[PDB]
Amino acid sequence: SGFRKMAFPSGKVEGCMVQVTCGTTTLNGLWLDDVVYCPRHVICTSEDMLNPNYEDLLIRKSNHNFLVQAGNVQLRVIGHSMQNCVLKLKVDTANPKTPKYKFVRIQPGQTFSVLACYNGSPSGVYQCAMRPNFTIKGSFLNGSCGSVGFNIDYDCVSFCYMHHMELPTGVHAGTDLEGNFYGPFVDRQTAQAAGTDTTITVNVLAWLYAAVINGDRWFLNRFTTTLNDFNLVAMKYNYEPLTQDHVDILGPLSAQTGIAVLDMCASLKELLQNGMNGRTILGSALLEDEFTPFDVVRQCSGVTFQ
Amino acid sequence: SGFRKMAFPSGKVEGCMVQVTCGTTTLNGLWLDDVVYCPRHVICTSEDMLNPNYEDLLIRKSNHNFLVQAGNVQLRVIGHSMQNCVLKLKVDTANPKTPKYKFVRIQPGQTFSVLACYNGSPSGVYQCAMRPNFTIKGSFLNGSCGSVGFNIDYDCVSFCYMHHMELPTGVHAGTDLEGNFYGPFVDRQTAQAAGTDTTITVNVLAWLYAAVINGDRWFLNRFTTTLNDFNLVAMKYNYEPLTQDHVDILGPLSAQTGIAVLDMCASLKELLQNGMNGRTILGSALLEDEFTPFDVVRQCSGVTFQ
Ligand SMILES: FC(F)(F)c1cc(-c2ccncc2)[nH]n1
Ligand SMILES: [Cl-]
Ligand code: NA
Ligand code: NA
Repeated sequence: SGFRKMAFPSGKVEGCMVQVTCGTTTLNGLWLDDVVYCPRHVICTSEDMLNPNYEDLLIRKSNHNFLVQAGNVQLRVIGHSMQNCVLKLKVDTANPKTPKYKFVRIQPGQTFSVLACYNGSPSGVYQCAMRPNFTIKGSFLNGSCGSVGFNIDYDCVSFCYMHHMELPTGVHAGTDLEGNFYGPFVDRQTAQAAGTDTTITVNVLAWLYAAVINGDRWFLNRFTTTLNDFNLVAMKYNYEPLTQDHVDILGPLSAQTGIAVLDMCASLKELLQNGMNGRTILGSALLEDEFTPFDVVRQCSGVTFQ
Repeated sequence: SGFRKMAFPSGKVEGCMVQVTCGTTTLNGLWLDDVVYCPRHVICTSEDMLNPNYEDLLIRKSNHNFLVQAGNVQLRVIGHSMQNCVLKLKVDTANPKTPKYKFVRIQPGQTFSVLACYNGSPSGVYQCAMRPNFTIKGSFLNGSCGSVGFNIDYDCVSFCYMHHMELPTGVHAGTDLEGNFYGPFVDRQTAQAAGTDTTITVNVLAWLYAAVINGDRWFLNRFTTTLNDFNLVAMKYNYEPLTQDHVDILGPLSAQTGIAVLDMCASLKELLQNGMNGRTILGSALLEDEFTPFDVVRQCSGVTFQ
């Protein structure tokens, strides 16, 4: 029993973290096969950041301008190029610890583990969701750029996030490993803001199912509803629309717990309209939306990643 | 910015997890140098649950009764001995992945990371705290016994918990790595129940300091309190006593934020009286008690956001 915000074991990714220095700027890089990936803004001075021309800034750099340290061992950079907003540093040795991996771009609502890193050295791991407004509510300090986010699907590490910047509200923005930003953000020191966020409805439902599985049942009721009725309520309370595909995905959990999705939706409707009346669910006084249906199934079944 | 429940990177512990089988029972072992540590109750049978005599059960075992699998590899058991409630299996291979490590017994309120494992293979990582009633609120399924809790200071892993059992309330009990149980529990299936749990006051205070460091001041007030009046109030809310040790411990956070410890105590008293009135603190609608003063300093900036 029990249900905790759980990250993937981070060992396979720790073996890929390196330190990248260019001029006075040090940040983190991801070392896979013979390439080190890091944010292209590593080449900018402070005034460069105000309005960077990245191709122009890069041509002035030689390979020896990029100092890369894997542990206490230096790596020899033998080539460099840009792909969208990530710099690719070709090195002279393949990473002997390279895991089985893919680069994948995730959808808002999906979760991933972040390996927070400083000076190429992993410092912590935590679980995040890509918010509907394409930010993440991370925890990062200066020096954390180039830290990465990932899932493990069977034995393959799926890399989905590289950290680039913090927005004025304290939430965070970055790219996939092909350098495409999540959200309408640019890697430049200019005025940028998180858009208004919404709650991930299918994840809240998944977490209610997790609650029921763990004996927390007070919010269940006799009522059911319809998609169109419930989605009217969701829109009123700034919840994402629930689609038929979400209902299908929650299917397993509906049959296991005996609570149909629209039955559970009636529970969520009543919670949104009346609150919790002093009670908690899985130890929380707010409705939690950073567990996907797959997260709930996996934690409540013990899937492993050796 | 940001503030998240953050675990240590697990890789150094992942490289130590093995599977231990005895009879029909399989669970996890921790492989360090040439010793594998696991719960002694792996040698119990179905009729041994209530009043096992471990000394009598163990004397009947030979080294080849213990099967230890590390990855795809059988390790050879060349010796065994029992220390309190843990079994130490001597094996014919030192673990080449053994980190710098030590064994530390922790006090209630301390936090640590848990690497949940099944069949010797890691499933997930999360953060826990040793409750005042000597249980932990974990996420553990059948087969998770032998999973460990740890901190990582510099590059050194301090092992502080090994999981032995789940109590009827769904919380968890276990030992240090010397096999001594936390709290009054025993590795028997006789009726035992956790004491009434209380809130870790010094940790709530730490987390309020984290909220100020990250720029939130809404809950402060113009008042202060004596230590004794605070404790008289807080105990009525099932909060642990705050000692002068705790006040001393909070000195650094107090100095960083400019809020005297006893002034922060006055804020907490008011929060217990008023609730949050629809507001949140670091994203929670409840007061969080599983961040220590040491945790806050490690995760937060050294510069307060005024
Ligand atoms: F044997 C049972 F009854 F199937 C079983 C035991 C556990 C468990 C849960 C958490 N920690 C340790 C063990 N789950 N289920
Ligand atoms: Cl109805
Ligand atoms: Na219902
Ligand atoms: Na293993």
